[PDB]
Amino acid sequence: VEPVVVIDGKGHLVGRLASVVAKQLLNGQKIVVVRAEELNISGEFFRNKLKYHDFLRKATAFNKTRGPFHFRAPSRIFYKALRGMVSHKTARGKAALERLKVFEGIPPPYDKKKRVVVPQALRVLRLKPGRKYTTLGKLSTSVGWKYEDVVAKLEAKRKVSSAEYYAKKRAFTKKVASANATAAESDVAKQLAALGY
Amino acid sequence: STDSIVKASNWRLVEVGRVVLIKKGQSAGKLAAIVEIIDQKKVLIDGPKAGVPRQAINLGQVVLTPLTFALPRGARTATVSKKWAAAAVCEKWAASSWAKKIAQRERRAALTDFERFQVMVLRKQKRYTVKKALAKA
Amino acid sequence: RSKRSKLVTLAQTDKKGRENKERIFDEVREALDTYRYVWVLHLDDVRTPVLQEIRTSWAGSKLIMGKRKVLQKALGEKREEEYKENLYQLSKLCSGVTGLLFTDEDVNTVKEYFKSYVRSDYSRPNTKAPLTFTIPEGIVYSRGGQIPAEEDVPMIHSLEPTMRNKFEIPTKIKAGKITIDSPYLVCTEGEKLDVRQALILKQFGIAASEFKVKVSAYYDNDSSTVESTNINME
Amino acid sequence: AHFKEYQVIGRRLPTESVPEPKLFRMRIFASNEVIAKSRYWYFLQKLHKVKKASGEIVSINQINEAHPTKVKNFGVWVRYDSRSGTHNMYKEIRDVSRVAAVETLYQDMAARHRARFRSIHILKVAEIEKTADVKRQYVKQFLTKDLKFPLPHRVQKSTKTFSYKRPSTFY
Amino acid sequence: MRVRKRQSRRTSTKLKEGIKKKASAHRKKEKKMAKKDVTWRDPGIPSNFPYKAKILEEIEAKKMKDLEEREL
Amino acid sequence: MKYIQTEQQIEVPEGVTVSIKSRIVKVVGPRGTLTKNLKHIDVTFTKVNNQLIKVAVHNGGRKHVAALRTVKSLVDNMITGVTKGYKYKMRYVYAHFPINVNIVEKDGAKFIEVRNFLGDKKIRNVPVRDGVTIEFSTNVKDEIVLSGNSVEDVSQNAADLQQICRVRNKDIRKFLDGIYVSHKGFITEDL
RNA sequence: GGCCAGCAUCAGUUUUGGUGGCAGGAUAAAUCCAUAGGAAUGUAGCUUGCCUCGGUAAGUAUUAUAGCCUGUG
RNA sequence: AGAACUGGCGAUGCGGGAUGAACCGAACGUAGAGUUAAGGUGCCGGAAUACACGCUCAUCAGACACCACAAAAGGUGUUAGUUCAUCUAGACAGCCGGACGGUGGCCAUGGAAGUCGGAAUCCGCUAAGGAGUGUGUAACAACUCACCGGCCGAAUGAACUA
RNA sequence: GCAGUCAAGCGUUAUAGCGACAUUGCUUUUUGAUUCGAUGUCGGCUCUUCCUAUCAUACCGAAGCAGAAUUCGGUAA
RNA sequence: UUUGCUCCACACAAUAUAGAUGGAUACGAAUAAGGCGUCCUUGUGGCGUCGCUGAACCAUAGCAGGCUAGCAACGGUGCACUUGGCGGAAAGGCCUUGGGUGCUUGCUGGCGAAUUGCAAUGUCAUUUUGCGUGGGGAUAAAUCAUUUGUAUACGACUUAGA
Ligand SMILES: [Mg+2]
Ligand SMILES: [Mg+2]
Ligand SMILES: [Mg+2]
Ligand SMILES: [Mg+2]
Ligand SMILES: [Mg+2]
Ligand SMILES: [Mg+2]
Repeated sequence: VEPVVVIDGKGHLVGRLASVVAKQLLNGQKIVVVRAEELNISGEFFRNKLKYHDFLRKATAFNKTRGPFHFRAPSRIFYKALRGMVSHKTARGKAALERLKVFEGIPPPYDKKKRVVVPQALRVLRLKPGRKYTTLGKLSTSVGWKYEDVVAKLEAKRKVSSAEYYAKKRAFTKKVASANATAAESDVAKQLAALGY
Repeated sequence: STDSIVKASNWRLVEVGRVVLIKKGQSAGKLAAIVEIIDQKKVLIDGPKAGVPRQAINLGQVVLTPLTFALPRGARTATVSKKWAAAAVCEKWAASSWAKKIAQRERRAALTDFERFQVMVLRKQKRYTVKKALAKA
Repeated sequence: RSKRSKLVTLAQTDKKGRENKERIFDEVREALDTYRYVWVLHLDDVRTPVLQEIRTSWAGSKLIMGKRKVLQKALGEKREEEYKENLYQLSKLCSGVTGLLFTDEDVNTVKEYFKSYVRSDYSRPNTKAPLTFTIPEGIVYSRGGQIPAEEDVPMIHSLEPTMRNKFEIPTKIKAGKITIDSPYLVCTEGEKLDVRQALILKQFGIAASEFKVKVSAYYDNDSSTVESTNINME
Repeated sequence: AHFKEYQVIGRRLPTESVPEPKLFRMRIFASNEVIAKSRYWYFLQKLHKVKKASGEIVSINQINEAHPTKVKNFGVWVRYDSRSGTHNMYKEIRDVSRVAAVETLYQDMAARHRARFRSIHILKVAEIEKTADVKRQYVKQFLTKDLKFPLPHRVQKSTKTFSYKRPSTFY
Repeated sequence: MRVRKRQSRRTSTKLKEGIKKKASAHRKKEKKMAKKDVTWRDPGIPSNFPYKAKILEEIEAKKMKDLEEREL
Repeated sequence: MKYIQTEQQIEVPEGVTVSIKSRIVKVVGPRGTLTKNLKHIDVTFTKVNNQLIKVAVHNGGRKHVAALRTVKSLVDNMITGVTKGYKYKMRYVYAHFPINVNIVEKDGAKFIEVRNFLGDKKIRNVPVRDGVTIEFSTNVKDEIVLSGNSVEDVSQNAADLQQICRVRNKDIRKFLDGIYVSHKGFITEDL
């Protein structure tokens, strides 16, 4: 029901997340995806690397600059997985794709916003325990992405700032809960409890 | 402090006497007792107090509760009812925050328009009192 | 799939079955009626020539070996299943490698023979060391210095991996001869010996321990009671 | 479908000077009475030399489970068609009803042996009266005294597309 | 790390129709050879069933009854 | 077969304390502390008393129970390492060129330096892993001793030292020079 | 009166809920009650072994301080 | 390949099989409403990321025509079966002990003793032990396994089928 | 290739008929001695790329591989 | 190129087109584990409690929200100033100080609504390269043509000239 839905991409399966997001964009929901470098693909790392190398094989023989373009970043890998599910050569498909933003890490202003998850695409809820899986950041680094360390350092700095913010918020929440718990005996509180609130 | 320490990781156990909450079907929202284990996925349940018939059910159709009591394996419906009454399972369930949450959900769903207006008014009064108390500390 | 595969050998001797145990059972129960004194003997780690020597010296009697459980079942485990009266004590006195000696010879003669009989034996693991052994420095000989080295043939070079790995003895090969840099003490007199030390002593051929047949007790046909002998039971 | 057990009693058509033909009874698992009568005539022609056009159906009666709320161990003896010939098979099913045990067996045949309803013959379903006569480990493991087991890694079903909290698999 | 060319799994219409024709010819030849060739043309009780003794007693009783049911 | 429950036992001697939380095992004994990360296997650790620890798999298959036995063996090896230690003896032999083995310090990193293997001018260097000690033997010719609490580290260091001196492009039936592990055992020799 | 609608009562076709009365089967089987037997994945009790002051290990005991199964009504 | 008969197509649009001469459904005035066929219901894409019981992990699985590659061949992958055997007078593994005597059997060999070879391949004593299953020696020695026993204590092995 | 042999199986209650792996004979006999009818499409120059079924270069495994050289094989374009 | 160009307040004016109509409401990590509270000997610590969905939480009454009279409290909240700190991943936002000025439905009152006629989105939200009022701020280059050859088919490039 949010005007913009911010999805934390960590722990999600790429195909199922791409399917649900493509349907949301076609229905007309604005979606931002963050932390694409923490996405997961089921199956082993060598298998997924082999599939990407087959994709790398694909190219136009007489002029490589016309051929399929092999974008290495995890956000672009996810974008390819979603563009394959959107009919992107039509005006409707282009308009649906223009309701989507994908980023590595969490840049501003989304670092101060609420981030949600998609349970039907979550790895711990979908995959059977013991099945191997692949991390998108490692796959992208193996196929040529060169910004994993920069993203890691920036994410660590963001995590420190967010931990300090959460500590202050938890102290305030404890104070509010203490102030609210001492008024549970009032007649107003009894009436609200009778009505269910 | 020269003793080994291992985390327990407590789980609800599928066993005879385990109290289950049925979440779908004809008897959704009621309590029953596990009388006998059939296999990894199916058990036998009996719910004589809430009107749940003695039946074989899939474990995915119920959710285990922390409550448990003493029950012989394969006990008939009358024995299950007697043991349920002796252990007083219903009161111990009603005292839990889970059942209070269920009751609150049902009460809020059953509220009317006038009652929602009264809830808003009472919330405003409580908000004024709570904010006044909180600003001092 | 994914199981261990059993090694296949083409030999001439096949395995025994229940019929052999049945034959031993029947022979024991016939000898119980045939003879008069039934002795229980302990013969652990006995050499077959020594056992055959005992059999030859006891001509006319019977010595029956086999599975201890089979012999006890033949004698009768309890009182309601015993072949003869008060035989359950003799049956439960069996332990380990048990031999049943059926005879008509005098009790005093049997005791005298089993107290005066002894043979040299290899030192066994978990037994007291009868001597102190140290392989001398230099070329290792087959006797390891027990006899003069000039008399002794040098140790064959093929045993060097066995001495280095199994026996854990630091050895080298110089011009096809097994050599050690310093004298190697293996066992000390009056000390419990393990499997490796027993193997080293057996390989060098030192036989200073003694084998004495142990006599637990015996049962008499006419008196129908068991008398404890307590012979070589130290 | 959901199997039901029927008894079908039939006979040859009575003829001149040969009256009162002998009655034959079969216990048939089927979803309905039309299928039950078809199976009865098929098996009667396969075993005896009786044809449907020469015989008649005297009675067909549904057989209910005597104690449907009692957990039981079942031994199921079946045979199936093959190019080599007819092969026996014995299975053990822990269930509270003969029809549900038969349904479990049919699903197991469809999953493992790639078999079909018309090719599978139910020869005998017998309750194992004594626990010592059960001889399959996957059934014997549930007959142990004071049996308890957890259900680790619980997956809950969400009715909404987006969740505002990271899920937990505790139980 | 040089990945080779993968074999296609896209169905070819001509191959599919040719397979249909080849299968029909194979079935006709199998029927002809089965009719033409010259070759000569009850597993009992499974051992794992518990009440084998009861089954054997019942079938022995049935045999003993049917021995005399036709004679007299 | 999907067994309902499969378990293994781990016996803890008196001087050893073992702490387990989310499959991060810490073992403390007289000789020091060891840590293991077992988050790649789904097992449940239970404590019944201060001398026994159970490890269990619920509703598992063949690979799962194999991993269960492997986990038990790894924890037993950690306990053995903290209570007795591990000690590998290696011998180096040569035909004509005396092999020279030394301990060197390259920015405080403790390398093992091998010179004159088959007369080579190349200097071979094997780093010493953290927690293992290297000592040239007494009254034994051409012997190295590697000791430590981690059997994996000690054995891997010995394997690296053995493999750094492979003979290349020669008949190994004739050329017998090399560094070979001669003995494996424990540091403590009370009995 | 021309344009566009809204509601009500009907008619034709159709879709989707709630609720009532009957009939058959083993005149459902069950649950439940009564009665008679039986065993163990053996409840109370008893014995001995030796265990953190009695919780257990193994023999006995078929309802006892739990219960279960089968037959009949 | 040669005969007999009957269907589909040419003259024919429509739904489905991604795409199509013979495949599945269905034959056609202009429209509205309802229900379906065949095929489908993660997204492209209208329609359950439905429910339920099992199987599978593929260093380019599979989602296929049911023909061929295909020897129903190979695999210490996995699951379910069938038929035979061993088993508390002791199951599979493991460790330890025994593993003998005539005898270094006869011929041959520079040498050949169970083990380079050629033919006999026996008897005794046994719980059991081959005129020897392999390593080894110039020959012996030594080890081993065939077999038996002691400790351990509950199931296990083999051959097939899917 | 033809003709035959054997038998792990398949088949049978009529030792009929199929039949994997093996194997024999002819082609082809012992002392390393001493060109025979393509009936209708071929080869170059320049220049690019691809396959691997690898000749060389890299790294490995085996072999009476002493060394040197070489043989067989694996990954590899 | 008939005072051109640019922001700061305030009047008139129009303006809000892949689709506002209460609020995109910020820990991290694990899931065969965690969140919160509390205590100590601060740890892989003890005790208590929670989940089983956001079906939440916060806001939400007044001519689309008027005009006035009080009671209680010293709280909440809007606007324009103002104090200081933080934020560079695309920071363009987060927190905070002090007065001012309003409102307050925390509670009690009094006046007004009608006729849009029985419904018809029945129009309610930032930005405005438009003008009028005005207080302030600053007074450039590029191209053609000429010219060089480190450049060049032509364009282009590289130089120089008040
Ligand atoms: Mg590049
Ligand atoms: Mg109507
Ligand atoms: Mg759709
Ligand atoms: Mg081919
Ligand atoms: Mg190749
Ligand atoms: Mg008003």
